[PDB]
Amino acid sequence: DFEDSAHVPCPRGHVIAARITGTVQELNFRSNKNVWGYFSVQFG
Amino acid sequence: PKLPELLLKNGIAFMGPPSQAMWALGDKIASSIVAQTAGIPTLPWSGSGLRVDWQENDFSKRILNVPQELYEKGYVKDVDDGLQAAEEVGYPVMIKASEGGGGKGIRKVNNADDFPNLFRQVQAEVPGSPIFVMRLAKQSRHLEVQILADQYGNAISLFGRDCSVQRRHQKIIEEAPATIATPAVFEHMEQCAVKLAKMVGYVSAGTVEYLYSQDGSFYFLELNPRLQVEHPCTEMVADVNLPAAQLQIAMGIPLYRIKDIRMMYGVSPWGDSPIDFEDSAHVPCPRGHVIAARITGTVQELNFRSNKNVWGYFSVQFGHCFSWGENREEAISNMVVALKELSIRGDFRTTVEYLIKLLETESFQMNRIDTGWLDRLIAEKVQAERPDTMLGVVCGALHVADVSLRNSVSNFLHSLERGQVLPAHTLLNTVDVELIYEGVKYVLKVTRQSPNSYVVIMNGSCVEVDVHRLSDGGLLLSYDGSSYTTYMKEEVDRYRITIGNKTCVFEKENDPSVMRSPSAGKLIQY
Amino acid sequence: VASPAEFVTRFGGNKVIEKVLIANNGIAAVKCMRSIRRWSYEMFRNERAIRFVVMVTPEDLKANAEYIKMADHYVPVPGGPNNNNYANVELILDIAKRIPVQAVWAGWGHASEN
Amino acid sequence: SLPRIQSTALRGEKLHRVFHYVLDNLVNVMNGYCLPDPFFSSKVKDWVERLMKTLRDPSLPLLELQDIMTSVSGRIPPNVEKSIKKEMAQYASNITSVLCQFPSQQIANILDSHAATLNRKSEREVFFMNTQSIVQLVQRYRSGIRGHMKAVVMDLLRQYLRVETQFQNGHYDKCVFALREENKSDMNTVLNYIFSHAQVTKKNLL
Repeated sequence: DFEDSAHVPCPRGHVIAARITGTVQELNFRSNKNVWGYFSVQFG
Repeated sequence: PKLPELLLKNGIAFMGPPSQAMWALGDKIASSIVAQTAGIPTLPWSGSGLRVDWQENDFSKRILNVPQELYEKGYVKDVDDGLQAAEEVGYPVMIKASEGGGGKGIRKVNNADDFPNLFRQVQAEVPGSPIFVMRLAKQSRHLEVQILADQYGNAISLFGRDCSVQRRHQKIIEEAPATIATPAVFEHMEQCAVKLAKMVGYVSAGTVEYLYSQDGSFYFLELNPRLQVEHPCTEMVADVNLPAAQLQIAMGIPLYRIKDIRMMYGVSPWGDSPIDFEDSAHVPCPRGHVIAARITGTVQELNFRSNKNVWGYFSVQFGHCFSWGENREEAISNMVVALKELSIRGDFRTTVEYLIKLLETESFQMNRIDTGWLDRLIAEKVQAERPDTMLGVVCGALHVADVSLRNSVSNFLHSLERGQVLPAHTLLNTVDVELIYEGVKYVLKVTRQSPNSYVVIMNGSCVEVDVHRLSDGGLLLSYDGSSYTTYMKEEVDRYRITIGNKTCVFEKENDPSVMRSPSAGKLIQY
Repeated sequence: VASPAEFVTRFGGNKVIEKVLIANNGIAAVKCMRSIRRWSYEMFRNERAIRFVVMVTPEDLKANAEYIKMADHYVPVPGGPNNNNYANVELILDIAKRIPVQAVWAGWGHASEN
Repeated sequence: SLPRIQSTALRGEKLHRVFHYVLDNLVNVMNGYCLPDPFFSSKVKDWVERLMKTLRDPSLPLLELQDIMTSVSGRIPPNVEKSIKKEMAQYASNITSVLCQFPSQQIANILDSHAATLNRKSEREVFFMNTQSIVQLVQRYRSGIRGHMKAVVMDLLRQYLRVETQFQNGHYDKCVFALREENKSDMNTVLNYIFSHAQVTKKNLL
């Protein structure tokens, strides 16, 4: 019953997403293991 | 240990323990003697009776007033004293030269009858050196405890690492949370580790290693008085910038003033209140599970798009990958995905195939491994995860084909632009492949069928394929079933084929019996 | 568990889906592949249980787009603007019908609103 | 010792794709990429039976104006779409008649008619470049279904003809030197040429 369990889910931390503009290189960032990203050829 | 001596004499800080503790703890014999001096948290049999007077709550040191008669007893003056010691510890034992370095002067002894020749041999290997005897331990688990100490006597433990997975005594695979050990036993081991460290005055980061058995008996093996390569494991589970903390220790910053630790103990990010680590021993709890794996541009930190919470690196030599999960199963799954994509890279493919396999073994799945597990996993040359044979021969044959074709074409178009009226024949579609697998060769022909289509001819058969040629030296093929991906590395006398995540290698050999001329013309003489 | 069909039966589903056509490209298709292969290994310990067919233009082929090589199967399609390939609903249907496949994932854009 | 099962993706069922596929393969036959043996030298003949049947088969115009009119759902003036779609529909009704002709000329007149009334001032040959495939389609399609059986093979004929006429005039070497000077700047056409008459006997029989 999602109404009775409306309060159960809570976000885990915070996330920031940023649009960036081989040929498609998914670019992993070493600054954080909990941070990752990608770029395609156009945007990522 | 001379390093901290020289920088300290010159007023230059060192991101590590000071000189006295580094020498008194870095020498293996002396460190084993200190361990014996403390409350001996189950030291091996050979060092049961060995001990020293009380090193107490203030500064402690080596003193050799008493540990010289006892010490020379560890340095068993003759075969008779060795045989009696061997009887006390109980067979099997190890005769080890105390001045032996890099594995010289070590012999395994199963019985008193075997003992004498190995004893004379160890003497001959390191003549003049005293010799000691130590217990060849039983099959156990190799575990590590992470330690951190300041300049005022506050030193704490965080958690451990499981390093049972070893190859030729080298730690190959690590895991952070050693859930196998009992929480109470781990707490006792941590307190013992803290006692020994505080007793000697450690003032940096350190790792205390213990040997644990399924029985529930454990024995201390050694202390690494320095940082290890796998410490980032702790950084990822603790949310602690470890080198910055090490620097702060070198700056005299108290433990209670590190933000990360404050949060760890659920206190104010900016308060200055001193923390009783004993009273707050229970506050920290591990977050999930971590698996670390030792792997063998020039240094590519390796992590892709297939999985979050998993990362890794490779340097040129070795690297490490770390996979986090909410629990063991989730972390293994994530690890698998990382190894299949990373496995597609080249020089470390077959070895890593056996690694993926080992990771998939039921013993591993059940956490039913030990230090000798692996030792029995090798001598098992278990080749598997291996492509379809005939696909192998195929992508081979047409790899050689394509390359030769590129050469013949590039030579024709270079040369023809450059002005030679060449004879027609060389323009051939006609490919003759001779490829020796396990004594057998597969002899095939390949005829170019269309700028994008190749036809493979097996022993009087006809299969028609197309490829749509790639850019940087790869060839993928598509059928009813699906599309596959191949890369080709060539050697002098081996043919080194990659079919997706799979590698296979073939030899060409006709030399030792046939004399092949490499050029045409007349035979003048013999 | 032995198979996707068994998953459907054991868990009370009603449609056996073994093959999905991604009617998109780029990150949508790639993210879908990575996520699905992780789930497929988790459920059946075989990442290739659901094969994926992609449409490949000469431009994409010359660019050597990694999703092409990541994909399990490719079909060369006519080049140019997305309106002649990605948006030809009838052509897409024809391919789905021709293999045949059991599902389509479109992701976002190019034909997301027809 | 091989799986013939996955070697099935040779035919299709769409005659439109049978056309493009088989045609590209054959122009590749006569580009020089011929096959060294009888198997092959038989198989393509069969392929041409598949051709002949599909070459008489009046489903070509339907499958190609289907496929283009599927690819131009947008950019569309609905007057012209409902006109074309009605009257294709009764080409469809009148197919399999002894007295069936293409509605091509009718389409040319209507399309030329609202080209006559000029969606103007911005988009004259915008519209032309949206309805391009059709004016060349109708241009193959004026002389009928054997408009095609004439035209295509006639082209192939001049392909063979041109290549092998430059090929033989003097003797092989000098002729290749005449090739050097006919196209002094580039030789890729020359290499494809050399390749083609290299597998002449396959070409020649065929």
